[PDB]
Amino acid sequence: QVQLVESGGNLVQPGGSLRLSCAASGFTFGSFSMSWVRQAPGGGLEWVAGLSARSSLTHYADSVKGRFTISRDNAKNSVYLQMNSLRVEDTAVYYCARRSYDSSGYAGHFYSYMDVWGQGTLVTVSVLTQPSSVSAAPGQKVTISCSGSTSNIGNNYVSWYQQHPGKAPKLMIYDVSKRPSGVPDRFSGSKSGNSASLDISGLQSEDEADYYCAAWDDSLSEFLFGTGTKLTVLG
Ligand SMILES: O=C(O)c1ccc(-c2c3cc(F)c(=O)cc-3oc3cc(O)c(F)cc23)c(C(=O)O)c1
Repeated sequence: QVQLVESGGNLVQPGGSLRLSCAASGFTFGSFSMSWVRQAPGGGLEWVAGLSARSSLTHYADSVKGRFTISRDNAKNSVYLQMNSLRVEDTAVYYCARRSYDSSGYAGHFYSYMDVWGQGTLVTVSVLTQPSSVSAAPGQKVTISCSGSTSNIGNNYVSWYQQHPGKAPKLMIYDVSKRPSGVPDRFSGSKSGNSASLDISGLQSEDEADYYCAAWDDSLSEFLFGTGTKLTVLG
């Protein structure tokens, strides 16, 4: 199997620089797209920066634009994130993910979902709406609703992630309604206008987690995550 190993995380002063790293093993990183998503302590997911597969086109998030840089190193089978002029809000665990080539899908929409995440690395410095929380009992049925706008969800492929406290996020649904190998079919995704929906029939005790949705936003030119839903199963 494949994995991303991250290192570089450290306690630093404000204004300091710091270089994070996301190394690939089991596969060759140069032939693949990737992203950097961070998660402040007690916050939700937030896109930061990314790399296009066949070229080397970077895109950055408005917050960290001009401070952060993202190069690759085909020789060390990895990709670095150069963070400069750090600020206290940058405080968070930074994840890195590969976006595989989507067999389905189409021109300009071939790298939509993040299917292999890293384990994360802490950097300490001295939008789409979902409900805050839903609840149910085992055997029942929840529906997590993700609503946005034309710019993003109406036009673009949407994807859902799952996340137990402390662990890295996991890909549940991509391209609106598909699911990767080894995901129970009791997970179902759909879309209707400018809002998508995650569906869990036959709820179980392990399903208890945080659920995010995500989609590219054409007008902002960023990748967007939802605020997140805390699913609670009555246990
Ligand atoms: O301007 C471009 O060529 C471009 C623009 C945006 C993306 C991009 C997309 C595009 C989509 F259509 C999606 O459904 C999802 C995305 O997700 C992305 C995530 C990354 O952060 C990144 F740097 C770029 C993209 C992208 C890519 O590498 O796939 C390339």
